[PDB]
Amino acid sequence: NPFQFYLTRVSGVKPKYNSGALHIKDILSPLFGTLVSSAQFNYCFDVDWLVKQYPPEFRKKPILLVHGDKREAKAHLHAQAKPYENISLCQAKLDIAFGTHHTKMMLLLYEEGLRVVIHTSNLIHADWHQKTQGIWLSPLYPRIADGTHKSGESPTHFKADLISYLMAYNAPSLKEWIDVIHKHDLSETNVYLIGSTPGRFQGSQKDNWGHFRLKKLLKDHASSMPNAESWPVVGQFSSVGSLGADESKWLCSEFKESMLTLGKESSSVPLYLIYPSVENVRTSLEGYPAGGSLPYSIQTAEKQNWLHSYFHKWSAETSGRSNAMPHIKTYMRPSPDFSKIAWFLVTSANLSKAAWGALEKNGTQLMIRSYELGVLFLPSAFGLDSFKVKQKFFAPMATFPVPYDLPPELYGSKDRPWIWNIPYVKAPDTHGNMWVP
Ligand SMILES: O=C(O)c1cnc2ccccc2c1O
Repeated sequence: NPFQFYLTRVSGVKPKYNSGALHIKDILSPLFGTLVSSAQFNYCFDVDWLVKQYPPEFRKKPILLVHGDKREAKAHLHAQAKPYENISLCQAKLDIAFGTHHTKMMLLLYEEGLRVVIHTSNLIHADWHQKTQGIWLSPLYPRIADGTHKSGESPTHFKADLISYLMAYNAPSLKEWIDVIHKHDLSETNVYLIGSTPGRFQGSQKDNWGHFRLKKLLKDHASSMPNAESWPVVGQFSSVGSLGADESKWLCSEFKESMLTLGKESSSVPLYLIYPSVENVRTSLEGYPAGGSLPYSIQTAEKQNWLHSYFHKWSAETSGRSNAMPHIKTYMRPSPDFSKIAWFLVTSANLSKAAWGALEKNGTQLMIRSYELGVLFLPSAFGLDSFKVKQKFFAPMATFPVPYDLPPELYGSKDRPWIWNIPYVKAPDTHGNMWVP
């Protein structure tokens, strides 16, 4: 297949639903390359667990942990890594209030070349055990011969765009990784990078990040079709930020507007949001503890009950993962009958202004609080007008593997969105327990 989009292995489904999946031990295996060093960008780390996922022969190679922790959290992470002399840390600057470093990425430097992995899992046991998570695997990028002058650039501009993302950190340990990338040929890359970095962007920088970056790519590299207003937008996420008192404040004004862009020309488009219900979480493989990774607070939720009429249940029979709660985040544009899609995005970005950006200063400035990263699949980058949706995720190799069921199913009248900081004591979970925060 040309897409190299994978799900993580799930303990407890039948072998047929893990055949095409990847565990972290598979990604770091010597079959993927002879490791010289690596960088792990993430949010949450269990360093003891992480080192055990590298092959024994590679466990002393240098590792850089890129994180956003401060003060006592930062002290804790340093204490976790100190036992391992080969581990260095890079604290991503977070100069805007309430920002987070959410990007999940591996840079893997080999004897044989370089690989980039952009994914959705934290580096802790539970994120790779029974959740639905997404992975994009780059090709093996060869080194450019010393003395040769070539760009090593792809038609999607991936090499320059990844360097730009890393340069935004202004960090010495990542300048070294920038120099590594400069030395490699990334021309085979067929995805576009979509990142978020913290800051306030105007003018020439407005289109660099967040939902304006998505808008720009859709304007430049996708085509509008007749009856485009009938092609829905689907967003699928594991948490929700404060979006405002009604849909006109951000969700349907600037976010949806970016997401419905197609082509260069100048809304009734249906918007489906997929987010686990309480019943989804209760009957999941993990039980209520899955809700520890779906951090929608009651304080936020009670100010935006209007939003929940957009919510659709998690259902993933296509990949055997209806009971594996989602920590993947995806956004896509299906056709009215859900048989095709105009594009697909897998990312760390949840449904929040912090991640995607919010316009300020009379519409002239895009303010982002967080680091996020994802990759965008556009048919034009594969010589196509659209992607056909693969009917079974693990079953004409140009069909795109959507990991959950279409069409999405609306919440029933008795369903409620999972809200993590209130109790659920009406019915027990798959392990026999209630939820008492
Ligand atoms: O992976 C992330 O981006 C993330 C960030 N904050 C989180 C906060 C609470 C529970 C899970 C979280 C999470 O899974």
